[PDB]
Parts: sequence; C-alpha cells; structure tokens
Amino acid sequence: MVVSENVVSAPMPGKVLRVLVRVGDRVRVGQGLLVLEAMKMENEIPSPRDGVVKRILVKEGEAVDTGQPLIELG
Repeated sequence: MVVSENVVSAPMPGKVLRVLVRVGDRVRVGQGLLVLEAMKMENEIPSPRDGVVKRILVKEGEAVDTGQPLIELG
C-alpha cells in the first residue's frame, strides 16, 4: 500500500501569481487552480480531474519547483 495522495504538483519551476480556488471548492477536469509564471508566460495549472479542493499548499508569490505539491484534492 501507498496512500493515494490527490496532489496536483508543479509541472515546471516558476512563481505562483494567484490562486484561483479555495478549500472546499468543487473543481472540474481542466479547471484552473492557480496561475504559475514560467517560460515567460502566465500558465494556468489545471485540475487533472473532477473533485473538491482539500488543501492549498502554496501562496501567491511563492517560488516552486517541478513536482512540488501545489493543491491537494479530496
């Protein structure tokens, strides 16, 4: 067993510009969860599935790296 962690991680290094959801929000596949500044663009990071936002692990302005947990889904 490994506990399945429903965590959305950064696809690439960057800076969190804004968070588009709140704990408890219902989300759909493809829905923007936050905006990441990377590759000289503001990239919306999508939810990979339908679900509920359980926890927000980063704050606006935070620098993240590849694979770093950003949002946990319920």
